[PDB]
Amino acid sequence: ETKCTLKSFTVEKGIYQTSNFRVQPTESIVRFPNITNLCPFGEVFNATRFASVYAWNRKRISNCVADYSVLYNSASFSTFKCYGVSPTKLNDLCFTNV
Amino acid sequence: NGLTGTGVLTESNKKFLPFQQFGRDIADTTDAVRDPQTLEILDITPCSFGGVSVITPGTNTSNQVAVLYQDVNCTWRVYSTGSNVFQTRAGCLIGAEHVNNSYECDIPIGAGICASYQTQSIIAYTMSLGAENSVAYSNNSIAIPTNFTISVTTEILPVSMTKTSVDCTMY
Amino acid sequence: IIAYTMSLGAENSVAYSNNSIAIPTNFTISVTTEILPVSMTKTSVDCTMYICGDSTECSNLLLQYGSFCTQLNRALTGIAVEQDKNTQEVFAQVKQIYKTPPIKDFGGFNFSQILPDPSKPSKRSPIEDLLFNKVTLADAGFIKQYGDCLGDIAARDLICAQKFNGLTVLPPLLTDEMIAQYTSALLAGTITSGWTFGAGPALQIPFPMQMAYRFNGIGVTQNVLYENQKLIANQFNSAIGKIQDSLSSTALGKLQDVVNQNAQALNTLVKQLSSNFGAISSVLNDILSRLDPPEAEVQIDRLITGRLQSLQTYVTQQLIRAAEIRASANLAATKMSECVLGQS
Amino acid sequence: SSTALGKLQDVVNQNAQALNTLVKQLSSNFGAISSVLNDILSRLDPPEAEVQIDRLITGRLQSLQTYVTQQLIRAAEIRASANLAATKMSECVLGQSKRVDFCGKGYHLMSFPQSAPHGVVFLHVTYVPAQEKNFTTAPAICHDGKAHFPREGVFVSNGTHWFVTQRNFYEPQIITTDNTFVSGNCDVVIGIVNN
Amino acid sequence: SSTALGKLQDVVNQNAQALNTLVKQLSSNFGAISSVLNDILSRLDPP
Ligand SMILES: *[C@@H]1O[C@H](CO)[C@@H](O[C@@H]2O[C@H](CO)[C@@H](O)[C@H](O)[C@H]2NC(C)=O)[C@H](O)[C@H]1NC(C)=O
Ligand SMILES: *[C@@H]1O[C@H](CO)[C@@H](O[C@@H]2O[C@H](CO)[C@@H](O)[C@H](O)[C@H]2NC(C)=O)[C@H](O)[C@H]1NC(C)=O
Ligand SMILES: *[C@@H]1O[C@H](CO)[C@@H](O[C@@H]2O[C@H](CO)[C@@H](O)[C@H](O)[C@H]2NC(C)=O)[C@H](O)[C@H]1NC(C)=O
Ligand SMILES: *[C@@H]1O[C@H](CO)[C@@H](O[C@@H]2O[C@H](CO)[C@@H](O)[C@H](O)[C@H]2NC(C)=O)[C@H](O)[C@H]1NC(C)=O
Ligand SMILES: *[C@@H]1O[C@H](CO)[C@@H](O[C@@H]2O[C@H](CO)[C@@H](O)[C@H](O)[C@H]2NC(C)=O)[C@H](O)[C@H]1NC(C)=O
Ligand SMILES: *[C@@H]1O[C@H](CO)[C@@H](O[C@@H]2O[C@H](CO)[C@@H](O)[C@H](O)[C@H]2NC(C)=O)[C@H](O)[C@H]1NC(C)=O
Ligand SMILES: *[C@@H]1O[C@H](CO)[C@@H](O[C@@H]2O[C@H](CO)[C@@H](O)[C@H](O)[C@H]2NC(C)=O)[C@H](O)[C@H]1NC(C)=O
Ligand SMILES: *[C@@H]1O[C@H](CO)[C@@H](O[C@@H]2O[C@H](CO)[C@@H](O)[C@H](O)[C@H]2NC(C)=O)[C@H](O)[C@H]1NC(C)=O
Ligand SMILES: *[C@@H]1O[C@H](CO)[C@@H](O[C@@H]2O[C@H](CO)[C@@H](O)[C@H](O)[C@H]2NC(C)=O)[C@H](O)[C@H]1NC(C)=O
Ligand SMILES: *[C@@H]1O[C@H](CO)[C@@H](O)[C@H](O)[C@H]1NC(C)=O
Ligand SMILES: *[C@@H]1O[C@H](CO)[C@@H](O)[C@H](O)[C@H]1NC(C)=O
Ligand SMILES: *[C@@H]1O[C@H](CO)[C@@H](O)[C@H](O)[C@H]1NC(C)=O
Ligand SMILES: *[C@@H]1O[C@H](CO)[C@@H](O)[C@H](O)[C@H]1NC(C)=O
Repeated sequence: ETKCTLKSFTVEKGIYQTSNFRVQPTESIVRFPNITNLCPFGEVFNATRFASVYAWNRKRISNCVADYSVLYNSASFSTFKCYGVSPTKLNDLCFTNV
Repeated sequence: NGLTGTGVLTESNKKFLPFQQFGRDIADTTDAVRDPQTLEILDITPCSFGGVSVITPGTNTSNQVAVLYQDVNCTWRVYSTGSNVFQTRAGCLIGAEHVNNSYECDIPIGAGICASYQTQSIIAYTMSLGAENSVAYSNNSIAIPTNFTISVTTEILPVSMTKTSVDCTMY
Repeated sequence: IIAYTMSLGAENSVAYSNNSIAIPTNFTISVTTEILPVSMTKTSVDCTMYICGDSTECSNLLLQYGSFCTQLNRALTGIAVEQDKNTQEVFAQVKQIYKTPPIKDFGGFNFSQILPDPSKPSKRSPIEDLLFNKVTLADAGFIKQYGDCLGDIAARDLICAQKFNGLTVLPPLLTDEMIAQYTSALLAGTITSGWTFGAGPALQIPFPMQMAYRFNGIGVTQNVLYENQKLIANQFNSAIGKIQDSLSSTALGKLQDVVNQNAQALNTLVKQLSSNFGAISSVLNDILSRLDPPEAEVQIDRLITGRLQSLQTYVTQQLIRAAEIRASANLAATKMSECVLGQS
Repeated sequence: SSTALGKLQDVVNQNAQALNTLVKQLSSNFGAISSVLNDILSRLDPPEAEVQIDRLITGRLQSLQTYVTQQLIRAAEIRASANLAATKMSECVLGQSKRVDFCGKGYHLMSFPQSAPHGVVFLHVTYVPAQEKNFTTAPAICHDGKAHFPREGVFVSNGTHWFVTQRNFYEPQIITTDNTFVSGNCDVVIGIVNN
Repeated sequence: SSTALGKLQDVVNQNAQALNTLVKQLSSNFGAISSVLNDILSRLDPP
């Protein structure tokens, strides 16, 4: 460590500070709430009749599981853009006010 | 709940209001969390802690070293245990043999303790302040010199350093 | 609340004439104190632990700024060894540990409040003990174990908050008992040998005769001392009693300001970890989760730059303060050689 | 000629190390895609190469700033050292100093300067007493109900006879009325002796 | 009364020059589109 922080192969007599004492993690744990149902993917994206834009609808999404892979064989999109978050971390987070 | 991290989880005494899930310290790092299944509060403490120093007699003489763990008290969070474990008010020193003598400081460990490459091995000792002396003081005794010596000593003092200039655009 | 013009001092007039002189007929022996800072706290910083923590992505991103951390630590180690050099120039002037004999016959002068107390664990003097309790440090020892602050004891104890972020305080080379031994040797030499132990071998001389030499040095004949010896001894003893009194009563502000400044600097470093520096958050774990590598790297870069400049500011101000303490320690060494080892 | 001037070599070493550290710090990306301006300016067009060049400019500017600040601090220290050297030149070389340990250990006699690379060396010639000897002493001498004090010396006794000598060199002499002066009678001085 | 106190005038000169340099350094873009906050805040929206 000292040879490498000195950028030399020779060390001269003395005492040298090295990095703090590190401990490596042994396990990995995940703790999500107890949720069983799946989110209403088929009554939001598969509705029969939508609303016009001047009186737009607003549905409340409560305690459910967000599995958006179930849509992979039912509908294509052609516009899908996220803003506060990357699309590769959608099934690894919990969302508050949906 | 999506918040990732690393550390040690322990049972807590903090008590959250029902609308709270995370707890933050002054540096704004998350240090407490409510478990989403058991609803119990946990403290999150970091994992790395404690300074480390390495004492070498120079690698042009030997690759023996001693290691000072400045936050350990052995009577462990160490890389190795070997032999010659010696406790100091500066930490736990591993790899150096404790002796009872006292010399001038060679490599200062700290808190009054020095180390040196003697007999080869590495030894650790308490530094000596100097030779002890006593003056034959009485209320009617004086000491007068009868000879002298002419002494010549050197004293070195820096007076200048190198004058440099820099071209921003070129650098 | 009142506002006024400050006064410069009491007005006085000298009765000057072309054939008038004023001659003293008595004297007073005065004892005064002078306080001088000699060292400050030696600190060290782990860049990786301060800037990144246990983040491996941040630590890999930081490898473009390793020269800056080697530079910071070089500066801090320079300061750290300079502190020990300071203490050595001030206190280690003589390398013979003189003891004072059990012959406490010093012509009537009483040196009991400044001479070592063998009834203590240390061998400090009553005066040194009174001084030791008027300066409150922040580190009672230098071994704070991991298990000792594990839980919420961290971030409620400022020292564990500093330690979990890579900020270490190293212990001084000379313990307080060694410094007390040095001052004890200086006192013993100066009261049993006068000013001769600073120029070569210590040559004993009765105290009364040394005081007569020192009276000669200021332009007063020796018979003035020898004929007023009891009065002079009593005045000296009373003045020393006045010192202890005043102290034990009520300060060492110039020595407490150093401790306060170092502690405040470290704590300011710790609180500056709550700045966004123009990023979306100040926590690496909120960025690394909810953002993917290539577009989290911009935020982590902002945080890295901010925290690096924080460390740089700290090190610069520490260098400036160390220069000032160096000047103070040089003055103290000069005063030790010229006022204690001689007569000025 | 045997075997050093460490305090004068440290200055050279520090300045050289500072300049070389400046040179190696040109290999930092500072958060850009590369540390070479020619890899950015080729493979990238002006408006979107300007962001990278801005990152590099900021980094290198702060590198220069750090260098200049540390140079200023070091120059202050060298200034203090040079002021001390000028004081020593005027007070130890151009005169004789009474300040203890200012111009060497002992009693200062004289000093000689020698020039060295980036510094000065002083050779301090001092006087060190040696071969001391024990004597009995007294503050005053009582002769005719009068107390006699030495003029510029101290009263010593070889065991049987009393002499007056100078304090820094043993040179005993007979106590006369030209060595001493009278003040008062023999009732106030504490350790007065008869002679 | 004839003809100086250069060492005392250099202090005044240095302090004045430092303050004036601070004032002129308000004309730097630092890599932005302009050095005026009112040209940025007008023609550009918050985020
Ligand atoms: C979440 O589910 C777990 C089981 O999967 C529940 O844990 C039970 O808790 C009760 C306490 O009232 C225990 O008696 C059971 O033994 C637990 N079950 C298991 C398998 O450990 C938990 O209660 C659920 N969450 C909530 C809020 O009810
Ligand atoms: C290492 O731990 C020991 C004890 O756990 C610390 O010292 C105790 O100190 C008290 C005085 O304060 C003594 O009366 C006890 O006999 C000591 N016990 C032991 C086992 O040492 C010690 O301070 C710690 N290390 C350091 C250097 O601080
Ligand atoms: C001055 O006289 C004293 C008195 O005898 C001498 O000092 C003692 O020397 C012995 C042996 O070295 C020690 O054990 C004592 O501790 C000393 N101090 C006392 C007895 O108080 C001393 O050697 C004489 N000095 C010279 C220069 O002759
Ligand atoms: C004072 O000390 C000097 C030594 O510094 C003595 O001179 C030495 O005497 C010895 C023996 O006679 C010789 O071997 C040396 O050559 C002499 N030294 C020099 C430099 O000449 C001198 O005798 C001492 N004087 C007294 C009175 O003791
Ligand atoms: C020395 O003599 C002078 C001359 O009388 C004294 O000083 C004057 O004192 C009066 C009253 O205190 C003042 O009003 C005058 O202004 C003083 N100065 C003069 C008259 O020039 C002084 O008190 C004497 N000093 C001592 C020690 O006795
Ligand atoms: C010189 O001043 C001292 C005081 O410092 C005088 O001694 C005091 O005398 C008074 C009255 O006799 C006593 O109450 C005090 O106790 C004495 N002080 C001490 C410390 O003993 C002394 O008389 C003065 N001398 C002259 C010639 O005026
Ligand atoms: C020197 O002064 C001290 C006072 O500080 C004297 O010590 C006191 O002595 C008395 C008598 O034994 C005790 O009752 C006190 O408890 C001591 N300590 C105090 C008052 O703090 C000492 O006796 C003096 N030395 C000489 C030789 O007279
Ligand atoms: C103290 O010194 C005196 C010198 O004045 C010694 O006395 C003389 O010694 C010499 C030689 O022994 C004799 O010739 C003289 O007659 C002595 N007397 C005088 C008046 O000169 C004396 O011996 C010394 N004492 C000691 C103890 O050394
Ligand atoms: C020094 O000499 C004087 C005078 O020669 C000695 O004086 C005697 O002192 C006592 C006590 O005061 C008187 O009772 C005598 O009458 C004095 N005699 C004379 C002749 O004055 C004095 O004792 C001597 N000191 C020593 C230590 O011997
Ligand atoms: C809705 O789902 C039905 C199948 O249940 C499917 O036939 C229909 O095409 C879907 N319409 C939309 C807009 O998804
Ligand atoms: C250390 O090694 C170098 C090269 O091998 C050599 O020149 C040098 O003299 C060695 N050190 C000592 C103290 O001999
Ligand atoms: C070293 O000092 C200790 C202190 O108790 C003593 O017990 C021992 O005999 C001495 N010699 C050794 C152990 O080398
Ligand atoms: C010196 O002390 C002795 C005790 O041994 C005493 O008899 C004598 O009177 C004292 N003399 C002086 C001058 O203090």
